[PDB]
Amino acid sequence: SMNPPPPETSNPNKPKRQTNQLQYLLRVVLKTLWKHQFAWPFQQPVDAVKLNLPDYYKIIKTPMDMGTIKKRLENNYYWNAQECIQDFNTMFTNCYIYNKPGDDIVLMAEALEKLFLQKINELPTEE
Ligand SMILES: Cc1noc(C)c1-c1cc(O)cc([C@H](O)C2CC2)c1
Repeated sequence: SMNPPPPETSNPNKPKRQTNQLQYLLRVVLKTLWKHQFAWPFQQPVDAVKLNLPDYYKIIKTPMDMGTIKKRLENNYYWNAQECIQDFNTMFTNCYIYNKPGDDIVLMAEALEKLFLQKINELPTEE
C-alpha cells in the first residue's frame, strides 16, 4: 500500500504575499478549526496505508488537509485569500465525496465547515 506525495507547501519561484486577509485566515480561521475537538482527522494528509483505505487516492485526485494549509500559511505560500479558502473547500468536499452521509467523519467535517463559514463571513476587506 502507497500514499502519494503530499501537496506542495514550498516553491521559491511561486510569487507570494502576506495580505491582512491571509493573516486573518491564519490567526482566526485556521486557529479556530485546529483547536476543535473534531480537528484531528484533518490535521495531516489522509494516510491511506494506516487507515486501510486503498481506494482513497483513486477517488480523491486533489487531496487537501489542514496540516498542509497550516504549512502554507506559516510559509506565506499564498498570493491571495481565495487560494487558501479554496484549499479549505477542497478539504471538505473531498470528505463528502469519499464518505457516506451520516458517517462520523462527515459529521466532523460538517461541524468544522459551519465554523469555517461563520469566520469567512467576516473576512476583512483588503488593506
Ligand atoms: C479525513 C478523512 N477523509 O476520509 C476519511 C476516511 C478520513 C479520516 C482521516 C483520519 O485521519 C481519520 C479518520 C477516522 O475515521 C476518524 C473519523 C473517525 C478518517
